[PDB]
Amino acid sequence: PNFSGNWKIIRSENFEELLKVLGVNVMLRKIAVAAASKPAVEIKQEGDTFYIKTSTTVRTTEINFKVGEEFEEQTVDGRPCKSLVKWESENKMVCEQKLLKGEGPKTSWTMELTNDGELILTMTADDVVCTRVYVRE
Repeated sequence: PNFSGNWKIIRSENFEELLKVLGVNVMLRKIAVAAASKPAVEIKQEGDTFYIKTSTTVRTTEINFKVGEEFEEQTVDGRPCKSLVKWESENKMVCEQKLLKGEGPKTSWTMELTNDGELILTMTADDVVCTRVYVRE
C-alpha cells in the first residue's frame, strides 16, 4: 500500500459542520469553504516515512512524520498539538493528537486507501466526523 501520488477530492461530507464544533470564524466559512472545496493533497511515502502537503488556493501546509514518532502540527482550528501516527492495517493509519498548551475538543484524523485506489481521509473532532474522499490524479 503506497499512498504517494497527487490526489484530487471527489467527495466531502460534514466539513462546515465539523468547523462549528470548533467555533471557527463564522462569515469566513463561505470564503474559506470556497477555497477548501478544492484541497489538493500531495503525498510522498517511503516506508513508515511520510511527506504530506495539503494545498488549496491562498493556503499551503506541509507535514513530515514517521509512523510511531511524535511530531507537532495543528488541529483543524489552528491550535498547536503533539501528534502520533499508528498503523491500523497495511493501508490505514490513525493519527491521535493532543493540544500542547490549552484545552478543547479531542481530535484525530485517519487515512486509508481502498482496493479501488481511493484515499479516504476522515477527521473526527470529538463525536463529529468529517469524511473526504480522494482519487489519484
